[PDB]
Amino acid sequence: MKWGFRWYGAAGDAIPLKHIRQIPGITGVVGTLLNKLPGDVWTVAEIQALKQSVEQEGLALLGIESVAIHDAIKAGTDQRDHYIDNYRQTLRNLGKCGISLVCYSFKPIFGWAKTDLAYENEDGSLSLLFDQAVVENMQPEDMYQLIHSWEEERLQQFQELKAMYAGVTEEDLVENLRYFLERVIPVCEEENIKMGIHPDDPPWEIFGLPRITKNLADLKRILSLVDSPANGITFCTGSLGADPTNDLPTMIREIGHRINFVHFRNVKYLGEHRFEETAHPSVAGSLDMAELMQALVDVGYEGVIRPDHGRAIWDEKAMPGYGLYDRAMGLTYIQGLYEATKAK
Amino acid sequence: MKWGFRWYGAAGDAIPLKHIRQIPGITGVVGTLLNKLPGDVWTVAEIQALKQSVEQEGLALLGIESVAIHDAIKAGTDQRDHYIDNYRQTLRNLGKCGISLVCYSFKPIFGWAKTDLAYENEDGSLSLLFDQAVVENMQPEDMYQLIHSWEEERLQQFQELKAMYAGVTEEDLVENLRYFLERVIPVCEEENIKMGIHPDDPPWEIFGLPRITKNLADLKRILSLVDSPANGITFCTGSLGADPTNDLPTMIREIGHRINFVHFRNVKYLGEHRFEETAHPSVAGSLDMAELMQALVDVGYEGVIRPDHGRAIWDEKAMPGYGLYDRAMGLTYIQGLYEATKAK
Repeated sequence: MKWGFRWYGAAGDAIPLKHIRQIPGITGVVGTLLNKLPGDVWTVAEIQALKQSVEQEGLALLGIESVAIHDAIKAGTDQRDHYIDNYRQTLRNLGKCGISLVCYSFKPIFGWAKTDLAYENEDGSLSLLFDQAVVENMQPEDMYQLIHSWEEERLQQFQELKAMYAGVTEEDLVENLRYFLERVIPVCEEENIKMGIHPDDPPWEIFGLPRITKNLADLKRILSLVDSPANGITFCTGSLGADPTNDLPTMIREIGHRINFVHFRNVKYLGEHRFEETAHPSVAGSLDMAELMQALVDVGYEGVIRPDHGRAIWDEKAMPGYGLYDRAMGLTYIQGLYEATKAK
Repeated sequence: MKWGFRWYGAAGDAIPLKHIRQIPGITGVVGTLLNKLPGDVWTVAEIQALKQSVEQEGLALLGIESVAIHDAIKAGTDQRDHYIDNYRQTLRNLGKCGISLVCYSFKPIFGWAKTDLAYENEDGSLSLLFDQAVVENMQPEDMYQLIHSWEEERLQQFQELKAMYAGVTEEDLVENLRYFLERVIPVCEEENIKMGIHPDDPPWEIFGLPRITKNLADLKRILSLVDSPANGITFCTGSLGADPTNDLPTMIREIGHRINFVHFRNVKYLGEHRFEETAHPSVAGSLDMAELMQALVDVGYEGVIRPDHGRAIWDEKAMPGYGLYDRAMGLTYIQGLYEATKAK
């Protein structure tokens, strides 16, 4: 079990690396060149740089996340062939630098959605909240404006993608992910890398925009596109946990053999279709974590795992779910779960 | 299981209470009026004040620690009768304010000993270290000077104590605690309070000075003095852990029914009789925390529990062990072990 911890590298991440390496148990981190944009090619030079700054503080670079999934490959445009080629190229670069894990997501226009991104709790901490009620009475562009902070120089940025993905049905997207996998997975194996796709949060349709990975249904389907251990899935218990109809345990046991990454974060049901992020321990939220930790051992999972967004606590300037405190605190609780559970 | 956390109240403790209450899982804290000196009487006014400042931040006052164990009661002087009376008096005050737990220690001259109180680790964190080799080549007074930071005044101060306990032996000291225990235990049962004697650290003799509360053999002798639940023993797995001869888990199963308080701390051996403090998780120490938590469940211990000393991390100014960080990082770890353990 490689205890990981997301890090934005020596840039923007106000979290020094000499501090993360002081977390008890950490085995490494999961980085991502925030410079490059969707579609760019990651040069061995940049990858080597990142990996180095990490190993300097005696931390291993467990895998890179935020990857370049250009809208072309997703929508199904024609330029996708050039981007799927620039993607397989970086894939060769990552393998050349030893990287073996890549996390990615096939989401349409919104990489993430949240109505209230500063919800205060009883303990006086801030959290990200998503209320379906608010998503209804709000225009699709407003969400864009929100997750990208009057910005008119970005208005067309959204109005274009909308007109682009317009017409792309659910099954169409699955097919575009097929084309993508069929041309990136093969090289993954050559370079010896496992790709892990990030589920949708929330795990349900919003703004009539079709999303595939949101339940054991699609998950199973994702694995079918290309039957290969390289075509795996990261497990963000939180993201999927947001939908109470999603039996997290069974799932892990159902498709655990294909989990290459895992975001062990807890969520709280502050209402019907509305919910929030909270502390890792079960008492804090609505997800029985112990049970979840038991299900991972069952599938014999021993890969990289990292706590996900938590809360903005202890008077930190950082936006909730991006600071060191609650995340690091979360990283020790799960090891406590693991240890004991594994002690059987 | 009441998840506790030591707090020095709104004084000296640079750790705001609104921050501790943000630790996931905390159910309360364990305070102590740092104002009063050995032998003083705690007035309901002061106790009520403390309890209040705690409940203000929605935290419960699980119990008070640092208590007034005047050298008179310990050495066996004559003024002990007046102090054992001022002690039973505060005991009445604590009961009047709802307090039900009191931690105390029957140590001679040194309340704690450490040779290097700024030991740097690989991860770049500071820790408290105790090397028996250094304790040998150093004068008894030097330790005093050390744990009380060259004053000629302190010299006499120590020189006095030395003469005060000159001639006192283990069994000699056992009676002094007996005496005291026979006049404090009955008051505890009436006020509805439980006590927990603290084990020495290191759990062995230093500078010739006698010490009882060190190994299992004596631990039983403590309970023996006055067979009653109020006569309990605060299990500090860290101290008892320094001596590899102490079968931590076994003694928990033996005198476990009488444990009224527990400090889940971990120690990392670094030589013969030289150890240091480290992160709570087994991977960063030498004690099997998973196994220890287990033993606590077998006995059915669901009382107050708090992580103890940790390390100086993240460039925290606080002295290693007294900070907020590494201590919370553990309070969520031990919770994992428990949840994971009870999970069957």
